[PDB]
Amino acid sequence: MKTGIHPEYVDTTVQCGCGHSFTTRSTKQSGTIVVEVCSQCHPFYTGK
Amino acid sequence: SSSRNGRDSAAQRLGVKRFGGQVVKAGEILVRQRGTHFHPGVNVGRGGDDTLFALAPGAVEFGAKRGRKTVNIVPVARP
Amino acid sequence: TANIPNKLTANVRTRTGKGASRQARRDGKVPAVLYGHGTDPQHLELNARDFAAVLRSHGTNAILTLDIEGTEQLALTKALDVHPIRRNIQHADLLVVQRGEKVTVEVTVLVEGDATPGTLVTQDANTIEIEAEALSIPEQLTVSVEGVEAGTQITAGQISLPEGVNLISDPELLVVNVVEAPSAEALEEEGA
Amino acid sequence: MLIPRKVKHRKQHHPEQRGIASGGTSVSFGDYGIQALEHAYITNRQIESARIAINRHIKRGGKVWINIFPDRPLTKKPAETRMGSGKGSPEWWVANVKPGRVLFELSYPDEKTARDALTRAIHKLPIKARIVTREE
Amino acid sequence: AHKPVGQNISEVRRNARLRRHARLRKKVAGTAEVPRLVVNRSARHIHVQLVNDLNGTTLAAASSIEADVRAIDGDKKAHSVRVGQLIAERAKAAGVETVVFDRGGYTYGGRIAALADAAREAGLKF
RNA sequence: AUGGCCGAUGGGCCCCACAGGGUUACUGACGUCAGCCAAACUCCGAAUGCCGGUAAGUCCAAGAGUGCGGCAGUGAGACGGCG
RNA sequence: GUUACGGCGGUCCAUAGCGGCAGGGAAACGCCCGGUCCCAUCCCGAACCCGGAAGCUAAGCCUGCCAGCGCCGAUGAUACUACCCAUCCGGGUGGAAAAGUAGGACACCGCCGAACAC
Repeated sequence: MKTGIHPEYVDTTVQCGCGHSFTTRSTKQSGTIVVEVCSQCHPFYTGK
Repeated sequence: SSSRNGRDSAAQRLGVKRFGGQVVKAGEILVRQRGTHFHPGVNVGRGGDDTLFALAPGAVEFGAKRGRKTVNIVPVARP
Repeated sequence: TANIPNKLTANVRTRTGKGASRQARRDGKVPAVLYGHGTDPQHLELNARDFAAVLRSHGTNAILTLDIEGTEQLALTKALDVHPIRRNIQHADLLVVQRGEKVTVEVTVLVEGDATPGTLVTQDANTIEIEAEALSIPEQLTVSVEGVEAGTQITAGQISLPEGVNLISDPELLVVNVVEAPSAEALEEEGA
Repeated sequence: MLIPRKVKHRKQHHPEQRGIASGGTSVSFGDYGIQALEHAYITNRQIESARIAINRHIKRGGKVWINIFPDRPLTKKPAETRMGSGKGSPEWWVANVKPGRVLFELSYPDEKTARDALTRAIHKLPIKARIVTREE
Repeated sequence: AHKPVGQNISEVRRNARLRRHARLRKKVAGTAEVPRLVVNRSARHIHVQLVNDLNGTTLAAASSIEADVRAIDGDKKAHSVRVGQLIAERAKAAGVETVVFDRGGYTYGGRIAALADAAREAGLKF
């Protein structure tokens, strides 16, 4: 893992409009990312 | 009506100068070649133009290794 | 198809070489060699006239019973050497075979019948491969083409073979091809 | 008139005429064939004149195979020229033929017409030839 | 019925080591007075030999297999150092003081690195 | 580079759209069966020739080889046999 | 000294290769777990490096059997050829191919080291 050549990897959590929460890492500097539609929210994943 | 050909270079006198079974001093040129048709073996060194020569006195002996022609020198025995 | 071995008298060769073999031919004898599963090369000279007679009647794949200095050995004609111009027999290779042995050899193919009027019959392959017992070898095979029409391919597998005979060559070989007869318009086109 | 579409070298040494043919000494496609007996360069036109001769006699039925292809060029210097000043331009295409070589092969229902037709083709070739059939 | 499709990593690594050990072997050779020191490395041990390529015979050998090296409380590098001393003493008992190092196609560093200098300090002039 | 087998590909045609489908004395690559050719092709590959070692032979001589020196002539060749 | 075991090497380097079938994990050879340390990615602990032994013979590796694709390949004959004989054809003495056939072949040998016997 090269020292400085890489974008800083931020530990973050996913919060969705259905109340579902996910824990991961990402590039988002805020450290917390929101979303309007998720896999649970998305009708296609639910067969709708 | 004329010919556009007719140009040629000198003949370079390549070949195997020292043949198998001959006694050679140090540094004598064994083969004069262009590519590595013959490859160096034991106590045979490669020149700049792939000319082969001898680093140690002895008797020439051609041999093969890994499907490659090689030239070697056997250390003839002192009387 | 069980055939009777043909009897020939053969004598060994005192000197071998292009000097001796040429002289032997000049005497009416054809030099030959005999090797087989017994692993024993023997140099023999057969009489040319009788050898020719055996081959003319019994085909090129003839089963022989040689008499080598009083000893009877069963042999098969493996191959021949025919001079391109003189059409002699310069040399013959003989293979020893025991009765009941499977041998792989090549036999000829003949096309017998009467094709439809608007049909040209072409034989692509002269000989096909066959595995059979040494004495059960067929002298030649037959293919019948009567009333066959249009472009019909008679492949090797379609040939009917005697019992105990196997088709070593793959069936995909196209032994006989039947096509529409060329017209004078077609003849005067190809080759230009 | 058969000529190669392209050839790597256009000016070549004359093909040598020693020996007898080693390959292609036996009829393979047809039932009859013409076998050479002397060395000669069978040129491009002689093949055409002979092949036409076969077709005229057998008329409609049958097929003709030409095992000889004239891909070896031959050159001639321009007329009325002294010697020297390079090699002449290629003129005619020949195919080197040795004794034992089988040139043409003809397939036809009846034998008598087929042998006559091949005989006319022989008279258009410089070599002494003979007609040979397929069997032994 | 399982039919593996691709190269397995173990054989890719094994072949690559052999390929890059030959190109090392172009210049490195051993002799009765300057034997080649061949190194073989595995995930659990390490091995060394003194090879005389004139006739292809081995003069001395050492490895992490011997329980003496196994009983070393240290690390893999500590086992390697113990091996480096062992081959050296066996070398002097055989009458050799100068060798050449065939690193064996492994990158010179870490366990091999500890192996070479441990023998170097013990008296093996190379 | 000859003749077959299979058939992309394209020409062409039925549906007709120029999209999607099959059709043909056609174009017939790729692959494959059979038969071939090459001074500037070689998976192969002689005989002679050449380099060297050794044992002999001729050895009151081939009037031999090698080195140095004095003195030259020659440097317009022809035909025959082989490549 | 023995083994279906590890290495390092050889042979005018495939008769040793390719593929199919069955089989082995004691020490080893391995895959495998992890990225604190030496070290690394033209990005990636994939590779290289290093720390280990939870799991596995499914692979590598090894053993046995297949002439299936490749490889080697005779004797004889022929092509060619040095010399000689011969008025244009040809022949003798010596040398002797390529291709094909019979067949061979699923490698052989050397030095250390292992588990075990002694």
